[PDB]
Amino acid sequence: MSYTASRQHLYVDKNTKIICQGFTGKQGTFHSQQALEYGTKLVGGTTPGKGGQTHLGLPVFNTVKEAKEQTGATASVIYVPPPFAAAAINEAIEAEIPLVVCITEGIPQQDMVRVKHKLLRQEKTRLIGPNCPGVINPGECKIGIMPGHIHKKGRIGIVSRSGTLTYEAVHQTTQVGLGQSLCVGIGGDPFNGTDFIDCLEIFLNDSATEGIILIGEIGGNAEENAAEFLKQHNSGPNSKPVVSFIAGLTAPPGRRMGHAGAIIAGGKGGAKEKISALQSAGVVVSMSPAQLGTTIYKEFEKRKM
Amino acid sequence: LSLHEYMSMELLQEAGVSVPKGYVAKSPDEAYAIAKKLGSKDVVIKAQVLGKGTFESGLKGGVKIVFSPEEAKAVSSQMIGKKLFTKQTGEKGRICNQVLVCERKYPRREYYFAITMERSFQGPVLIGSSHGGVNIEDVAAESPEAIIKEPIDIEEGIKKEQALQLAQKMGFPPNIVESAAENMVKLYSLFLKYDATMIEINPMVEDSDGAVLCMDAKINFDSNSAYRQKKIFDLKDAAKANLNYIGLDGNIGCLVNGAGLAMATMDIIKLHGGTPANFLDVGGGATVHQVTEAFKLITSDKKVLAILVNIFGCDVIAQGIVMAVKDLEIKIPVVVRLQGTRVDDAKALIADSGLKILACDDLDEAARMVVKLSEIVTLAKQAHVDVKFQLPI
Repeated sequence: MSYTASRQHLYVDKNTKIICQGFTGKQGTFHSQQALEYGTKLVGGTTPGKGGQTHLGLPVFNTVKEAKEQTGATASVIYVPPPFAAAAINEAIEAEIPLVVCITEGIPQQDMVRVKHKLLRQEKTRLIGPNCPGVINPGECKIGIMPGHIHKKGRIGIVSRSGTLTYEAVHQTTQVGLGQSLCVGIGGDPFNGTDFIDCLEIFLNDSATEGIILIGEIGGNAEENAAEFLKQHNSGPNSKPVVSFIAGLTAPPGRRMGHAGAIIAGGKGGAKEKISALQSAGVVVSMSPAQLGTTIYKEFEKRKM
Repeated sequence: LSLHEYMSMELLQEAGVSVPKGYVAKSPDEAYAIAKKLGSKDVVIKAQVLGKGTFESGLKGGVKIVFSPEEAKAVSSQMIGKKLFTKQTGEKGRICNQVLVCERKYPRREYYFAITMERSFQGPVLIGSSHGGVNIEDVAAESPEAIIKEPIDIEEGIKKEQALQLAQKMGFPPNIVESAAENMVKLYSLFLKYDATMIEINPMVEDSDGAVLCMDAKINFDSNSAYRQKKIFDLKDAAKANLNYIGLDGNIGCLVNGAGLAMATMDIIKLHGGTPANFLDVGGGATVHQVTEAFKLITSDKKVLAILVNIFGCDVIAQGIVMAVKDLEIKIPVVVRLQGTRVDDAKALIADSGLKILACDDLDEAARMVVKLSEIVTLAKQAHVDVKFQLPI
């Protein structure tokens, strides 16, 4: 049926087993070292031509299917360079890996359009990214490049299109002693595998998630789509507070702002319309990126939480 | 990447897409030569800047119709070597070192045609409208029914029936719907071959002889595909040093890692009364040379009065800033805000090792500081006095 059936694969936990596509490379080896020191079950990795070897005391496989069969992994992280990272996603989709997190930035947009064509016609594999820091369950599982030092298991679910700006929000929520329930970085590419609505459905159905922080930016309509979704599924009584920040009100139009998806073209994708849409949906939009932790704080106090 | 108008029209020439005959003049004398080679009569002069603005020489408008080679030389005199100033260029502008001297075409009917990757369709889309020759955003708001969109399956490619049906709905006369569809199919091939994010032709037109012709061509390329687009990407020093940098009209420098945090840093500066001078993303894997070239880029602008660097990681990052400040002889205030490994040792590094660098912990705090310091410098310049700062522990 619908590809939205794989939304449940976003919520990694202490039982998630991970293999690293691009295990031998410098980027894959570095972040795999950390995932072991953080306490996540990084159980293997793939590197064509090096199957059967031992990397960091762990088995190296030639293909994803060999890795999934011999390790029982339910998640995959991708560090393959941009020329081949889209094919790495396709291999994981055909291997029916439940969750695949693509950290690689710089994948050609045409490649991701093709990947999107295949991804949207299956149920088994849920894709996060590309050009994303990943997903982290604080204290249980960490898939990606986010610094787990600043995360504390708490009550706020975070979904963002940025990387370091996401860390700033995590640090703010921790400094006010609230913590995070699940942080998902959907990436800054125009064609990704997970949008805001996919994470909001998980957050609004999670008992551990009492508040939500949505961090967006210029480009696309995902923020406006999330506003309409929240206005129909998170309104009236027993609704969860959503605090947001949109970056790019000072961005010049027609210019790519680092991220491949941060662009204002044809009078569309501006940050003002996104702020206007989220506010009309009941979301409290913070004008300063330094006040998201305090905004979600006093939004909890106005409801004695 | 983006190419000059003439560089685009050359690409559609190589793909069989018919284009008005034109040649490029990089000097006023060769504009005379091209104009005489076209008939010495009706000739169009198109400025090539990377169009409805004002030049620095006083001439408003980038495209002018002249009727003699002598007039073609004189009009290009006020274009080549001069800068144009539009709303998209800000207070500054773009330099015009060449003009496109092409033939004059007399259109019967102007249409709009574009091929772009739309997120709402998750793939390529053909855009068509009978309201060509005008701005496309204004018609999308006045009469959206005039805009017709046709998605293309990325696997099966474009179908001839798709391009035919769109051409009829756009209002092409039946005798030339096929040649219009053939042009649209050729453009979709160009769209995929060069990894273009959008090919806009405004207007796609029917000739006075009845032929379908593309008068203007705007092509945007996916810079992520530069490794497999050697031909396109061969046609300031930010790109030379590989840093995502975009100069703006503000006067407060910005040095941030992460594109989202860099846009947020620009926003918080505007929120506290300042104006950001640039966008810059050093990102991950930032070596000492990156921040040195990042500082050299921001300080290459004389209007920059203060620099706020905001990095989320801390001693090794601090030593890279201290080294770049001492070599470039930076005299403007620098407010740094570092989060990560060793904040206490890095804050003592910048403080207890010489230069006048202010270290903040909070993002709002650092934003107020860099704005207030820039206003002090502004007031000192207006008062025609020099101010030297002395900073706390």
